[PDB]
Amino acid sequence: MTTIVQPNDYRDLLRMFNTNIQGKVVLECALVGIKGIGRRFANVALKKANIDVHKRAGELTAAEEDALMKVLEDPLSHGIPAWMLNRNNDFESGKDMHILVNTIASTHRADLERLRKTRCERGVRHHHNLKVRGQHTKSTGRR
Amino acid sequence: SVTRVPADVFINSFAAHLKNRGIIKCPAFTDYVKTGVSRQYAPRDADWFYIKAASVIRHFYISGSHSIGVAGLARKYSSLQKGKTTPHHTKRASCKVIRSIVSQFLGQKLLIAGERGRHISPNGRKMVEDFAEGLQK
Amino acid sequence: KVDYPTLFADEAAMNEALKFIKNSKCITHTQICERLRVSVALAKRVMRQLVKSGDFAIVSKSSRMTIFKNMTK
Amino acid sequence: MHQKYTIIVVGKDLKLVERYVKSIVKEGRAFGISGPCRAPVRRLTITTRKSPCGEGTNTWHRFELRMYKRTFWVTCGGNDISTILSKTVVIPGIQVTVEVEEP
Amino acid sequence: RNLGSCGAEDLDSRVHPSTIFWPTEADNASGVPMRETEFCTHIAHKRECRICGNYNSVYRKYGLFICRRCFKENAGKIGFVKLH
Amino acid sequence: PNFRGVEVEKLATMKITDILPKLNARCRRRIGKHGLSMKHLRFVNKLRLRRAAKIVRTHLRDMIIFPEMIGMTVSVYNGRQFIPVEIKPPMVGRALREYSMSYKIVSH
Amino acid sequence: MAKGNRRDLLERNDIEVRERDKYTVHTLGKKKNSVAVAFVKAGKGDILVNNVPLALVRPEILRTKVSEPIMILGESLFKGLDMNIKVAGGGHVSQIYAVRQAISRGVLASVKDEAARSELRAKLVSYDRQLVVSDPRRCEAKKFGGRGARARRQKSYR
RNA sequence: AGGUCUGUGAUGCCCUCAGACGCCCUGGGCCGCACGCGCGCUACACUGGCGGGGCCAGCCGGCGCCCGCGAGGACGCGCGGAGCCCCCGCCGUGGCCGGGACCGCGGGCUGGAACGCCCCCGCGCACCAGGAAUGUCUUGUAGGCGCCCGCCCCCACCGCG
Ligand SMILES: [Zn+2]
Repeated sequence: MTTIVQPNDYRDLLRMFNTNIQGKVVLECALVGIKGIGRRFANVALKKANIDVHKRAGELTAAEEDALMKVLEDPLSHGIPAWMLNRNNDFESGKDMHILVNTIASTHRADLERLRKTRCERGVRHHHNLKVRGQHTKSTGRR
Repeated sequence: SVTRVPADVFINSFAAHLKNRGIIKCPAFTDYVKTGVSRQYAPRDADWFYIKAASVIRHFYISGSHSIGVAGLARKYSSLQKGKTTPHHTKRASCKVIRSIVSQFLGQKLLIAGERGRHISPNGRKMVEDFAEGLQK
Repeated sequence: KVDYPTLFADEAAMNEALKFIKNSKCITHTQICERLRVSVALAKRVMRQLVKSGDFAIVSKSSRMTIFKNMTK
Repeated sequence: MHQKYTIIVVGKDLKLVERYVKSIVKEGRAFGISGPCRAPVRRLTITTRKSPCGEGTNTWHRFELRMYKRTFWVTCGGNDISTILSKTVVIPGIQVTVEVEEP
Repeated sequence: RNLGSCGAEDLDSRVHPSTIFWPTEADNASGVPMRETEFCTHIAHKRECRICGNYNSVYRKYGLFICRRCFKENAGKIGFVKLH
Repeated sequence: PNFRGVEVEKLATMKITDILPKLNARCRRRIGKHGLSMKHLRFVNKLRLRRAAKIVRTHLRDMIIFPEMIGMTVSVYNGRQFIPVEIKPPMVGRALREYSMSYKIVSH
Repeated sequence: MAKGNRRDLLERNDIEVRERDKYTVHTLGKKKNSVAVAFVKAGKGDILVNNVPLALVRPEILRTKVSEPIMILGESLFKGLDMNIKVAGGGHVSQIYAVRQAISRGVLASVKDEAARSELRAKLVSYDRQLVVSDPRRCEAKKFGGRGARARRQKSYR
């Protein structure tokens, strides 16, 4: 903020995690385009990383950029609460981590594969294209 | 006294003074809180704790010998929960921050303990009125 | 359909943006937004700078809207 | 002797419940029995469909039953248990006008 | 079967003897402990109109426990009056 | 694979209490606080007897799984007949309701 | 929270007794579920509301409405009177209107002369008559046929 | 020949009455879904969304301390009320910070038993004001905003107020 003329380093189009962020929107909300990153996990992440959260995305710099990258892969090693992670627990690791765009596809997919082999009820309704939670389908959401 | 000056100026000025004098000291959990289930996002300003504390102390001064519980203050910060394809329903704020604030105030003898809850100690009344007259001009 | 920069690259922020209004008497953030062909927050900040300069003054400030006047003309 | 006794009158009908107090205060003419506090009316309410089978335009009965009550705690220990019985006998016998005495 | 049981390690999982929280409503039957073993072992409230043995559409307000349909017939005597 | 990082080969003969603090709310509640009930314990004891020494049919449809029951053969009721089911490691910490269909899929 | 008809509010027992007596005149004003009580004593001149200066009452935009009984007349008589208003009821606007009504009625009484009182009555009532006489209309009930006082649930003839 | 024999120790005549349509116990179902529509709820944004703060109702009404982000939890006693709205800032016409359906880990409550209900992180569907047709309404009224009771182990987009 307190900026009228653009930075000499103004990066007009940012890129991260295979996703591109335009450098004219406020910083906290622009980062939301990343899948797995919302608002709550945004304003918290930057602040631990010593970053102004009301400055345009185009104004940050590498040193700030990389610093944010680090907290974003090993967050629990930075104080963030364990009840805040998107994956509050994992089936095989047994720990608590935060997953991102690159590996968020294999989080509902491989989950489904587990459902199939076990022949659970929840998996079947996922195959015939039906509701999973207790939901009335007699007249709801007709296709 | 306070009652002849609007809350807008008094709260902010007392907050600045309360930060300068080091009366209250924001704890660590002020980093990642939303202040009430009713809300959705987090406070934007960087010193909401001290504003909250000053509003609370003013509330206690206005209540005189009456006593206010920690929850009683939480119903005065309630909001409306939206985004649920159903009629909006009211909800209460958070009580932990309020509890920490009253503890910090009581540790400074500005807040006496009563039979239920607490009320403004005489020196607390003195201080509140003193800042009120100081800023009245 | 329409894209507006959120900050002048350079020059624009004084050659004209601080001058187009100078040849005006009344104005508002939206009036300039439609006039200058840029976003609103830029108009807000620029008007702050101008009032600090002292040329532009206020007549009816409010959260929703703040009309200005070119006192120095 | 002295007991800080209490008098409570509970009933539904405004007519008797108001006439009975007049007799009570007559009887307490000299024992100092004074004005009674008249509590807010406890208007009990119930609603019900008029149709046992739920046919036709949906209509609703609205019955309510009020519970007037008055209190003559004035006596307190001003009177003795000897004539507290006397307090309870010279009074008229109304079929339904429940009353109870506590200290 | 009075001289048998399970493993001790399993006994730790016995339900807390703390009395069950699902009682039976009694408007005013002494609480006392072959077919007797399970005549009505299942425990559940059986609130019903104290006039007609019907468990459907009973008001519990003010401790009435009267069927809505059977309410109209006796309301006049019970005291409720239809005004306003 | 594993189970919250716990091994499988040792999962045999491995105490249910130890694993209990590694499961979700429902298990840590029912098994711990509220406790279990007689019929279920009799069921488990019967299964132990068989494994020590035919498929155990049962009406129990809320009998949270134990870890030592890996590899067992148990049938279950669906309101009309009896279904077979076999327990696999990743299936541990769950009920038997999910593995017995009461309705049937719809087709045209 | 307060009903408005509580014995405490009507008698203003909140004030300490030694200061209760000094107030002579008593006045009343209301609009809809709102009751405003005013006590007057002659003095240097000042007003209060729920323990607040008259100026800093927060509809903000309605300050002139709460002060109309004053600027309508001259401040000559308002100079010699001091008020301690206490209001309680439903809605900000209702409280405002009740307060101005109470102010008007209270100032009218303290004149102590009937002819000048009638003259002030004529002056004030010429402007908004609902500055002295109260407003009667009040909220009505709702019937089971619809979901409002007069509106009815939509009907499908087919 | 409108509805009610499925409200009743209100009832005529029929059917059932020791492999029971009697009463009871364990499970399942009444919620199942290519589709048609009836009463409603949420929205399609700047007369707005988010954050901080100030503040007033009535049918009526229960509170303190301590843990926990929150929902909730252990103790101890009799004590007590809101949304709209107003003020200061951010957003700036972009299906975007409008919208919150759907879905994945997790933490709790009721209950003998979750398929029931809450809170947290994450994903972010249609929707750009709706054709032929059609409904309701004259003062504290329409409309907008919220708050209690009913059935209720848990739950209100419903109904009475
Ligand atoms: Zn009945």
